[PDB]
Amino acid sequence: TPAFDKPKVELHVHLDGAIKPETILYYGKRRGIALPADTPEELQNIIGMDKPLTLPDFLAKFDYYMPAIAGCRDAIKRIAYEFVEMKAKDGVVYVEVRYSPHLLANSKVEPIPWNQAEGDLTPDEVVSLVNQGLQEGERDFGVKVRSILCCMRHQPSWSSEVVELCKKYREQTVVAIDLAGDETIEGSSLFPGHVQAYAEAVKSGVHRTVHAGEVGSANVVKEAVDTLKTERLGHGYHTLEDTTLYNRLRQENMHFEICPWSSYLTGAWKPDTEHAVIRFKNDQVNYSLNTDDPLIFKSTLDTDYQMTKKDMGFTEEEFKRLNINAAKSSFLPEDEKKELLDLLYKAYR
Ligand SMILES: C[C@H](O)[C@@H](CCc1cccc(Cl)c1Cl)n1cnc(C(N)=O)c1
Ligand SMILES: [Zn+2]
Repeated sequence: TPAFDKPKVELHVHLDGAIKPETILYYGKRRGIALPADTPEELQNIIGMDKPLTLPDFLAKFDYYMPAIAGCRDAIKRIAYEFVEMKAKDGVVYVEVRYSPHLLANSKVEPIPWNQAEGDLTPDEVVSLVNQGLQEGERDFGVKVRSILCCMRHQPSWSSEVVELCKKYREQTVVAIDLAGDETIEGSSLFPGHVQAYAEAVKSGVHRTVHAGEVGSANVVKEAVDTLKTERLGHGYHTLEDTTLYNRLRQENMHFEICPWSSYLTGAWKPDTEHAVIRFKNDQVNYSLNTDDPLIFKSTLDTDYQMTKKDMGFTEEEFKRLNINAAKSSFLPEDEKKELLDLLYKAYR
């Protein structure tokens, strides 16, 4: 089957949408919460998607399965570990894994995510546990792993704990801040909780990505560049609808975090249209191919490669380019990014 069985890099993927059904059923039963089914399989199909789906019909998914894990130290670390193992199985050599620490917390967070009753697991201890699991992960399956903490659109009261958390735990394993959630909250990029968070990220060399352009307009991408100052964008499709902004980001060699399967699934991309990635490819963009959420999208990395191979003419050589780029566009430190590149230059020949 495999579409490029060469090593890859991956920059854009959510931990909380990368759990095994059966680890969820496990803490489900283990921790008396009821999941809406009782085989890992009924579950998949259920948190699984095979059509677009409304912002809420899509967020409710986080309630089928997140109260199994959040709260639970052992669970959190377990998911971090088995994410890594998951990525070894796709043939990846470097992954940047992203999440919100508040969304696995049950203490020292307002408001309490997912109906949790208040407990003791805080947003700081989530980071440690995620680290513990990601590092031990790395050691066992030999994948390189960094993490990325997400800010939430709708909750810029979190944002500075986020940067702070990012600086606290830097390369041990965190590399950057993100912006995620409902990109269609109006004004949201400029919410001063977020601006100051990114600004602070700039004060103290923390790398930046932001979700934009997947659903919200080209305006949201340019607030991402100009005001939050990102180095990378997650998605950035709608970038096309402003020629000058596309132009200048092509010229700046901005990184595009592309999630092709994800976008058909979500609705973001519709199929009587030109898929945005093909454009990128035609235009020699800096972009990577990424999976977003293996859980929700019923996917693996090779899913993504299949569609562009099989649907969009992607040749192996683009594959190569795109991985080289993503490596190039890692939030790794300089010295260790060169070493990623040596690894891929050699594997690609
Ligand atoms: C970013 C974090 O790493 C979680 C957050 C999921 C979530 C939960 C509550 C409220 C909102 Cl709006 C969202 Cl998107 N995450 C997981 N998958 C996505 C996605 N594709 O948007 C976001
Ligand atoms: Zn994402």
